[PDB]
Amino acid sequence: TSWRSEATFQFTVERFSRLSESVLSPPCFVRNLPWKIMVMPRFYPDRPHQKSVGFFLQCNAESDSTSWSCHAQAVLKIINYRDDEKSFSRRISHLFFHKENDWGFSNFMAWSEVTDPEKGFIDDDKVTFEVFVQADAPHGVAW
Amino acid sequence: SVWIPVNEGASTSGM
Repeated sequence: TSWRSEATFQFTVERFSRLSESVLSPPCFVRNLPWKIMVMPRFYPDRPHQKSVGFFLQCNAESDSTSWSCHAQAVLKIINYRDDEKSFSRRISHLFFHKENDWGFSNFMAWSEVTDPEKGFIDDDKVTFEVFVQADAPHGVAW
Repeated sequence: SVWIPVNEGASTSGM
């Protein structure tokens, strides 16, 4: 159901090594709003050797409405395919709204580590991301 | 084991 308070969904990015810009999952509905996983390579000019995986949760970004807001908790996880006990996750808490409709980690993990076959996150050039999102009832959506 | 506090290093994407 769309109005559920929480959900866990995964997003697998294929040909991960070739990613150059943000890739987005299809929407997953929680608390009557659409949520997406956004993944992108990131780097900063002062640390050109430290390219990272950027990993964000995005809420209701297809809307340009300035009225909506939704506070959510989430666990942002990259799945270790070799050992499910070696997956890596980091927690967030954020009021989502138009000006800040995503939240997560620009420097989630080093790109060189996620793409290292020996580390267990990448297989057949595929990396799987997962979000467990626990959202509050939104405001500014229903009349 | 989950130890790192919520939001450590968190931000918007800037997109």
